[PDB]
Amino acid sequence: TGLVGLAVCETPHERLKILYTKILDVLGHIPKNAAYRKYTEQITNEKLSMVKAEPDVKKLEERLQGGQIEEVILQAENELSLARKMIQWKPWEPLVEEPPASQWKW
Amino acid sequence: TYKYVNLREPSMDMKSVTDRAAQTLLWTELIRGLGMTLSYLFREPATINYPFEKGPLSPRFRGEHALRRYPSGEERCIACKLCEAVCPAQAITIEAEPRADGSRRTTRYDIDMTKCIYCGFCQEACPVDAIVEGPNFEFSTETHEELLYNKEKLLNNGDKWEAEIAANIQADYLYR
Amino acid sequence: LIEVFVDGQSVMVEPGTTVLQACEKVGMQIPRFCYHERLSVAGNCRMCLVEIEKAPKVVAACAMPVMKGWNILTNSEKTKKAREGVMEFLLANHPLDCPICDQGGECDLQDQSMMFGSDRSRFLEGKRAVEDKNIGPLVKTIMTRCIQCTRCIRFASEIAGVDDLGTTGRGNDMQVGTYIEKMFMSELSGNIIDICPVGALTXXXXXXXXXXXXXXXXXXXXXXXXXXXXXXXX
Amino acid sequence: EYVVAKLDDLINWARRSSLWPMTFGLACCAVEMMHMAAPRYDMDRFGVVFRASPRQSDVMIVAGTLTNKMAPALRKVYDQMPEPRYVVSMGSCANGGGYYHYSYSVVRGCDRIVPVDIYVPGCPPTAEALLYGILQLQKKIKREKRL
Amino acid sequence: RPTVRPRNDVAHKQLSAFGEYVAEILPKYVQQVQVSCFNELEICIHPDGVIPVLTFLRDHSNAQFKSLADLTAVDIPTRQNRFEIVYNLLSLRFNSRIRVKTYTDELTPIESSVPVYKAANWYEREIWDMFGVFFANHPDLRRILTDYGFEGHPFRKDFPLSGYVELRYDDEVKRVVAEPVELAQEFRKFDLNSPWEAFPAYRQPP
Amino acid sequence: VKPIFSRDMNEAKRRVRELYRAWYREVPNTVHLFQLDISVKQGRDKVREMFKKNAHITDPRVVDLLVIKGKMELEETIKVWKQRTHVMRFFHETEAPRPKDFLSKFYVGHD
Amino acid sequence: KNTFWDVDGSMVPPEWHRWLHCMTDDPPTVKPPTARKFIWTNHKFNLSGTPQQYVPYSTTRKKIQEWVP
Amino acid sequence: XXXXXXXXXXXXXXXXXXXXXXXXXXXXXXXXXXXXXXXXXXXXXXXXXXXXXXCDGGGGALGHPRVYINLDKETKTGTCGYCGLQFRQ
Ligand SMILES: NC(=O)c1ccc[n+]([C@@H]2O[C@H](COP(=O)([O-])OP(=O)(O)OC[C@H]3O[C@@H](n4cnc5c(N)ncnc54)[C@H](OP(=O)(O)O)[C@@H]3O)[C@@H](O)[C@H]2O)c1
Ligand code: SF4
Ligand code: SF4
Ligand code: SF4
Ligand code: SF4
Ligand code: SF4
Ligand code: FES
Ligand SMILES: [Zn+2]
Repeated sequence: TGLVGLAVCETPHERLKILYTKILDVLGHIPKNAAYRKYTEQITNEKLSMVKAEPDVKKLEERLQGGQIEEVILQAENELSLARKMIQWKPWEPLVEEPPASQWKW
Repeated sequence: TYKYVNLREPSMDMKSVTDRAAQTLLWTELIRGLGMTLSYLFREPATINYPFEKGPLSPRFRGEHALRRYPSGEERCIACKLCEAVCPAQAITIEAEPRADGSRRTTRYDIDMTKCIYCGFCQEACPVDAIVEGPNFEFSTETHEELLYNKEKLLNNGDKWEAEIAANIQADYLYR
Repeated sequence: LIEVFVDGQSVMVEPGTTVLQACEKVGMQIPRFCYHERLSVAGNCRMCLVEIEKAPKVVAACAMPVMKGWNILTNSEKTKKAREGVMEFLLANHPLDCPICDQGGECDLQDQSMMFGSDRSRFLEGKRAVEDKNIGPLVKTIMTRCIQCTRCIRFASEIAGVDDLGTTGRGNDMQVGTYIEKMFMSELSGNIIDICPVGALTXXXXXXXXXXXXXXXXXXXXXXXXXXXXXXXX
Repeated sequence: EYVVAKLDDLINWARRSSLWPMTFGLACCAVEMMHMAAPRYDMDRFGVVFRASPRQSDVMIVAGTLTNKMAPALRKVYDQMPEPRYVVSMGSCANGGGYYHYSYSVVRGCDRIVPVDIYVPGCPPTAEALLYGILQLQKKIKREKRL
Repeated sequence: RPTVRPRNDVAHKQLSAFGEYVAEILPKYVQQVQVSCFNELEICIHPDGVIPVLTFLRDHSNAQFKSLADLTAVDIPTRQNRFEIVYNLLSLRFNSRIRVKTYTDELTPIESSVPVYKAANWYEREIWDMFGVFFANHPDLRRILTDYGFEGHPFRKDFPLSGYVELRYDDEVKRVVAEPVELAQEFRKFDLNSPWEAFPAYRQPP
Repeated sequence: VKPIFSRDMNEAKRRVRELYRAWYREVPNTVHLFQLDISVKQGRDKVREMFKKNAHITDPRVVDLLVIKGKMELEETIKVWKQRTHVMRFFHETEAPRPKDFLSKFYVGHD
Repeated sequence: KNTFWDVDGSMVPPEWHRWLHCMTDDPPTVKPPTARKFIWTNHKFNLSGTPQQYVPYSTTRKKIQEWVP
Repeated sequence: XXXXXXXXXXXXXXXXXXXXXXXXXXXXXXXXXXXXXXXXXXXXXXXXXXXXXXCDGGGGALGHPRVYINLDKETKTGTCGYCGLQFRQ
């Protein structure tokens, strides 16, 4: 069995569990008062509970993905890169940038 | 919906491997591909030689422009600048003056064939049905000057096609 | 000055200000046929009908003033049902000249059907036609295209000086003409063609020469006659 | 005297027999130019051969729209052509910019780049009308080199 | 209504949740204005950070967009800030369309979208061609739709439709194709604009 | 500061100097590789008249954009691109060309 | 034209939209051509590069200017 | 009617001492047959019974929008906007 995409369908469990536990710590380094940490954490914790309850079932892969484990692993792989870029460039924690000129209607 | 293009290993063991190898060792499928054109050669070709035979058409077809007139003389074009503004190429130009006394119907009326992308929009926008698109193919010139249509005149010379236009418009009122 | 809210937004207006004059301050133009700039305030069409917050009958914008602090809506449910209806009454006895007609895009009645009036259908059968009225040099007048209003009638009486235009009948036969066969005087009566909303009175010298569509406009002061400024030339 | 007049027509008959056009795929017109290959309306081996080639071809059909980027590109093709060359401006874009025209990029007329002998007015130039362009070309060749 | 209405609003409140969710982060660096109309979402972004907005929506646990496919730009001379580069984004896993806009005048350089999206570099060349907006830290900024000997930027509303260099003669010189000739046929400027306001509620008070 | 562009005031002037050397070396190279056209000496005179029209310098923002454009229209020769003596030619060949005088232009009658 | 060896689609009177391609009924058998005394009685061939062909023409009388002693 | 060589059609001037016209020399210039609107006056006027009459070309098939013409004056017969057809009584 193999996925349709170029990413190889490898039989690996707990691989999703490592990456989802890693990203939670990165979020709790610099932003704390920001809403970015407060909202993303509760989605990841909801997804981690489904992995712990269901043992290698296709129904667990069907939850919020429905394209096997290979597509879900790609969602976790770029999550660490997105969290590190959000930690490096301050945007979520700080808001002080100038407002636009008053015009919008065409 | 899913249909799948991949065969997923047609050969398995012994019998299924040999015939998949036979088509690559010699040819077989190339000889089978040769037979496709072989029967295609015998069946009669659908070919039309233009100076004698003519191709299929329709009751409504757009070609070279020609403006129609009433059965009892009189130019049907009323001069509105209606067809001028709708024209997406801006090929049609119209400047109007009063005709002698009373009547007010046109003076300048040029349709560029250097422009004009052929819509039938000017046929549709016309309330009096002046420009009606006739079944035309024959138009070939030496210059742009000979190609672009002058102040009516050559458009009025569409009388040779107006007999067909009158027949075609009878299939146009209450559309098809 | 008393303030009264129109379409929820509040606008300050004078005590003797008209309803349509108050609407201009809120940046909204009601459908018009009888002028508000210089010509005298008169009814005789009932197009500019607007419904108040608590009123059984709609009042005309030209006649009725605001006076007290009352709410009036321009985009109301009753107003849109009115505006579509009155347009149908105007066009039940209209000669159909639009492609031949001297105006086309410049015509105020032509725009109001597109903007306000009912589009899908118009119930009508058999329209009456009026005989052509006598006119001298300027404005080739056609009585059929006329909607029979009071705009040019008051123009000759007040703005021009010499009165000629009036009423001739009673029903759908009353003409805006002079009734007696006489040519219109010059003075300043050449501007009467520009006043009329319909394509009834339009300059005979530049008739059917160019439509309102495809004409580049430019403003320039006139050389002939002193104290003349701002005149658009196509 | 009589042989001189008759031999001239024999050379003109050689071009009346066969004409090899250039396959320029620079248009929607080019899809109608592919309808010349489509069996229902054919000049294929009646005169037209779809082999084309930049040097061996006698005719070049300028198919539709030409931009200022293709203006030096189509000019050098015309120089590679042999002396008996005929240029057909098939399509309204080729005649003088059917659409666009007043646009910045599209070249008006084609004659500003390459001179045209036969004009075909049609946007979607119907294969029926396209058959005239080749038949008129064959008819236009009447007399060449008297002295 | 049967033929008058296209579709009734039902997903409008569902799409309005996105108008709150991204705004719940609340950056002055990113958010500014959120507009939602006709089953579609529109966001405009402060010039200082465009790349951090594009790294967002890419991946993400709540919404997975990935494809930052189609890229447009708006030319408008009404505002003090001229150009408006508009990103059209599409999701495959989520099935939704969101919009990313820029408000800056951008005659001065703007941050590139090449490190986030691969096909973005080809669209970025078009914006430099037609509009004349330079992208900072861009790999290979080359002319595509413009001519090789073309002056200015072909789309800008400041200059005419015909242009300055457009007509190309051959005439006297044996090989050199002409350029300096400027004259073209007269494009008829239509002054067709209807009296009376077209629609209510769209009217703005002076 | 805002906005960055590339250089600040004095640094922008030396970017033009680096651009001038790169284009000065290409005009002898674009005779044998391209075509003879006019002259090597006359081609170098075309460079000086181009920079005279651009010579104003009030803000580094305007200068920096000219460098990027200068590394494009003058780059249309270095990496070998098709022009066929039609593109990248700046000088008018068929120019009349008109003069600015109240006796020369008024005799022809224009505007 | 006086040609038998070479002939284009310049020939054939008003019948192109009839039995030639579009309509089912034949022009002299079932469906008759309508008379209006406006259409040309004799059919004309293509213009081509030959004399008596198509031409462009001016329309307006222009702005008048006159000077007399 | 024709002036010198070229024939006038729908009110058109040829050339003032041959200056503008030069292209129409080898090739013959076009001319519309009966463009003087002689066929407009050739059609006989129809008698009317009502005060106002509706005009039509030939129903909805032929392009003619409906216009009502008034008949009140005895002198000069009234004609519709689209047709040159006149009505009396
Ligand atoms: N560099 C030089 O050679 C030089 C030096 C000093 C001055 N010039 C002057 O510049 C001019 C150069 O012209 P050119 O020699 O380049 O012209 P050319 O090539 O001889 O071309 C003249 C054309 O006119 C036609 N033609 C001329 N007389 C004709 C006749 N009696 N009957 C029929 N056709 C006729 C010919 O057509 P057919 O071939 O079909 O008959 C020929 O194609 C000369 O007139 C000369 O006075 C030249
Ligand atoms: S062709 Fe029709 S729409 Fe155009 S000016 Fe003539 S009558 Fe009016
Ligand atoms: S067919 Fe289209 S482009 Fe041609 S004249 Fe009519 S409206 Fe214009
Ligand atoms: S008055 Fe106005 S609406 Fe009536 S026919 Fe004339 S242009 Fe059309
Ligand atoms: S001519 Fe015009 S202004 Fe006078 S009454 Fe009639 S519609 Fe009103
Ligand atoms: S003439 Fe029409 S079909 Fe041909 S290239 Fe132009 S737009 Fe396309
Ligand atoms: S517009 Fe107000 S009464 Fe006529
Ligand atoms: Zn009629």
